[PDB]
Amino acid sequence: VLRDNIQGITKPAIRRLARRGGVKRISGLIYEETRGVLKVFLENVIRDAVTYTEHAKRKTVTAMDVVYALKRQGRTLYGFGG
Amino acid sequence: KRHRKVLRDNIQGITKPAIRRLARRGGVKRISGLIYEETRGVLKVFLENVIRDAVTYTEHAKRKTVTAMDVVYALKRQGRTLYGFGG
Amino acid sequence: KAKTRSSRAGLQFPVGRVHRLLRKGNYSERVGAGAPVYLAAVLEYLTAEILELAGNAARDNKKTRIIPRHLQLAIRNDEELNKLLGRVTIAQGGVLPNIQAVLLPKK
Amino acid sequence: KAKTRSSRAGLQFPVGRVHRLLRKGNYSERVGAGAPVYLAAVLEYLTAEILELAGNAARDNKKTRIIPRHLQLAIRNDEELNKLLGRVTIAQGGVLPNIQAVLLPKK
Amino acid sequence: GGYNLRPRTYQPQRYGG
Amino acid sequence: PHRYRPGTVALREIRRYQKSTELLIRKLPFQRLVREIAQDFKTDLRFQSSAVMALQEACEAYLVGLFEDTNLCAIHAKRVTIMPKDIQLARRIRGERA
Amino acid sequence: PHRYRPGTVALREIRRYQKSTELLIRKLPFQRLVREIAQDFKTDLRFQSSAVMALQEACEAYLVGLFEDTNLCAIHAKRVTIMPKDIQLARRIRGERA
Amino acid sequence: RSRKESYSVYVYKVLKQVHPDTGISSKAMGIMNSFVNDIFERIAGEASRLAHYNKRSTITSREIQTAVRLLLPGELAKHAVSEGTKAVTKYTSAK
Amino acid sequence: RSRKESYSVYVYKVLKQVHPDTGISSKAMGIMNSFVNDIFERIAGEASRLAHYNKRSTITSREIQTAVRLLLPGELAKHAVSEGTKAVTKYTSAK
DNA sequence: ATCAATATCCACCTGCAGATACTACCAAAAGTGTATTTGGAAACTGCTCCATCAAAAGGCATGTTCAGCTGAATCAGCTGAACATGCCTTTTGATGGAGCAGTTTCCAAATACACTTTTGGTAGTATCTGCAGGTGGATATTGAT
DNA sequence: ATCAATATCCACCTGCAGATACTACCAAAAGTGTATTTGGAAACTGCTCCATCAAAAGGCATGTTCAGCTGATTCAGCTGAACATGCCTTTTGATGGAGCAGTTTCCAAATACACTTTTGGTAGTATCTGCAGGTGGATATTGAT
Ligand SMILES: [Mg+2]
Repeated sequence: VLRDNIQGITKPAIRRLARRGGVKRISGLIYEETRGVLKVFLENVIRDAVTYTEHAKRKTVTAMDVVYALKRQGRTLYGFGG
Repeated sequence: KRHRKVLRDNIQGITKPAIRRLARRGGVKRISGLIYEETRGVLKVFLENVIRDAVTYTEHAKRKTVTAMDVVYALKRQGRTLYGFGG
Repeated sequence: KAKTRSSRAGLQFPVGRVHRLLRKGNYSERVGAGAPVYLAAVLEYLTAEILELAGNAARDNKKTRIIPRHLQLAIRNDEELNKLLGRVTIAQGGVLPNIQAVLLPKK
Repeated sequence: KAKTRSSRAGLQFPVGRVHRLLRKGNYSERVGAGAPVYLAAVLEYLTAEILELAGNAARDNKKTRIIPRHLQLAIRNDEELNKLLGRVTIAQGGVLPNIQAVLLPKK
Repeated sequence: GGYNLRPRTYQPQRYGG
Repeated sequence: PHRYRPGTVALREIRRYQKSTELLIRKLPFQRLVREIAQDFKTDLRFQSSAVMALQEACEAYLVGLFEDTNLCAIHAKRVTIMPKDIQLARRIRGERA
Repeated sequence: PHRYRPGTVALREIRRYQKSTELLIRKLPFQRLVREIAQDFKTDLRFQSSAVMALQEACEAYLVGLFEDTNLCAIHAKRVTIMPKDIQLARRIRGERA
Repeated sequence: RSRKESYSVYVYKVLKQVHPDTGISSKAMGIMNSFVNDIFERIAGEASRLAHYNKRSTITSREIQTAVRLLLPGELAKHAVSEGTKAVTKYTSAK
Repeated sequence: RSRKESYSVYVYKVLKQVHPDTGISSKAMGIMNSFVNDIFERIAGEASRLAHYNKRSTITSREIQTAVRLLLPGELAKHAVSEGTKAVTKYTSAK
């Protein structure tokens, strides 16, 4: 019973994120739209992270690769170093 | 000496028609009568923020003249980077 | 015979370390004597301000240990901290309770 | 037999200048011989991409001299230049002609 | 403690409360 | 036989999930989705455990904020239901595209 | 006497101003405004003429940008008239305000 | 087995002066580390830019001050500047 | 009359390579100057940091290159990286 | 689908503003080509901590029943667009006055630097305890009637 | 209203995960003593920014008028919220080795210096020219009818 890794980000999970955002009612088209936005987020960040990895001649993405990436994408994260 | 004429209410010199033209460039077709006051507030806040930082750079230089470079550094800090005045 | 530039300046924060981090950072060729004292003060101050209000928020949850969630409640409840940290995510900080009025049930 | 590094490298863009600006801008302790050459090339590649597209706006608007408006039409009409410069204001550039559909008349 | 903390702290005015 | 009315459980979840801080996506689905997306940039890649979590923390924060701005765009059009067009408008004004 | 219907000159003006690049605020009022605000921060201040023009260029580019975002907000609400709630929703989603 | 510096020791000392019967989780202490490093980078960065604009070789107390003025909002800036002149007062008055 | 230096002379050379019969207003040259200085800082900055992030003290053509991959989008990165690899390789093999 | 008011288009036709292009020219900068320094890639290796893989556990896919939300149609009130009319204030382009940026030269503080002496902060470790579950029972909230 | 189903709330309990505390070892901060670098203080420019004023287009203010937009009202149909189950996916906890990072070693590369040479800036001068701003006249657009 195989499926896409993105669909792994389930309707109920996406509903919970919305609720933390204070959303009362959600159109059924939201779940595909959200998956689209998430994929782009992760694409943009992981790409920068990996670029840091390659730079440091490593084969393992570190927490700092991600924190440095988040910084330059304007999503500065606190509590994983830096 | 002469001392400067008192500067008051100069915001009101951003006339209804100067704001209509800005909206027009913005692609706006119809404009509520409340928009002009709202726009003057938004512009005063914007100028204050930029001039505060430009003047900070002037004071820290120990000058009495606000340079185009002071404004350009103020706009860079503010994430409103401007091309065509140096730097 | 030795006395830490911090203990001199009246600070729990390491004037020494700050001075070295300013050198090994390529901010400038040279570094004035006071700059690390100043800079260290400012970081201490701002730490106190957050740890103060985080303290206060931990106290309201009947809690003695400050957690991420306490730092988040202190920062987003303060107009100036919340602006300074406008583009900062506190991991494990969650959000401020906020339900738009029109989403409330009628009776 | 004085050769510029520019000339050694096959560049209009001044490799000396770029070497110096990396020196005086306290980006690092030391600067590799490659760095200024690679930077001067990139800078030159990008200024060429803009001037090509602005040159074409210039000719399209029946003109011979590139003015800021021509730089704006070039940058805003190229998806990639527009992203590189999405938080940049071009003095005397104006905006792209663009009216939202619903604002146009009739049925 | 022995820090010159801010006397009053105001909340930010959120759009939509 | 007793049944809660449309949007009463919704408010509850809202109050519940605005009180908590737990990540709200299941770890493994997400770990898989990271390695996938990452495979496309460099193969044979390993991920510190803290790397993956740093990403999930950031990603979930992002989406929750987007839902807040999305919700305000829904409420602005005199609705209470978020729709693509709300997500789309929030991203447009934020400068994430168009 | 022959009237254009409401909207026809508005669209004429959108086409005209979107075609040009001249500043739309009168030079002198704007210069006074700059002087007042700066004075209120620091007395005895003077300005290179280029500093004032750099501010004017920055202010008009900002206000034009905000009107694009504002108009998207009116249209999202199925209106074609921008109101203050539109400017405020735009500045909230730009993260220029809480 | 090499030394991994942080600010934790100094965060904890300020915690105690300010809330002597209050603790602080690993995960919260992480966040205060991030915080200090971030404002360190912002203030040091603007100070660097200031020195560069005025063609100066040196970041002094003055650059830090001006940076703090540009970077901290309203009250935070005023209090940060007082705490900051104070510590530089105390340190110039130490034999 | 203290020599204030720019990138004009070079911007013009390149103008003349791509559009041999085209001029550039001094404002439009003003803008191209701002543009070069801007992308210069962004790349040097990302490079500075990248070096720091790796306890290195040298900015090499290897740091510039990653800076370019981070800062420029897809195709401008691709081409930018070519022209720079070419220019370097050449400069090295022209000694 | 005709017509007329009035806006727009485009091709001519100027006079500079601003561009281009000489100088000659020099001053600062870039380059040259040894003298000295050292940072980083190289190779080795140990020991985390990362990937995998097999029992333990609740979260999610599912399809049904309908509450109430969205958006369509309609309409009336009144807000905002157009425009005509009257004229204030901005634009423009001079002149004179001086305030103040911007330079360039002595240095006495101020900070870097090289070397030594000291200890504060880190990493194991070794204890201590805040509080996240869990239970029990009272009360509030919500929705049926 | 009443009546019950379910959610929510507070008090107490208690095992251990996750704190606080403790120790010896050493990297890195401080101390001393020369070794350089700088950033005002004084003292002058010329540059340019303030000021003030005269004349005239040019845009601004204000009042009238009504087209059509906003937003209140009503209503039907569809679209998401809710909810009851078990199975499938995740979560949990227990081993092999990739590869991070620790570290020393020596050379290719980068710095430091002080020469020599050339570039790129500017001031000055002229020298040219693209285009802004104007003016008809032919052509397009809009709104009445
Ligand atoms: Mg005033």
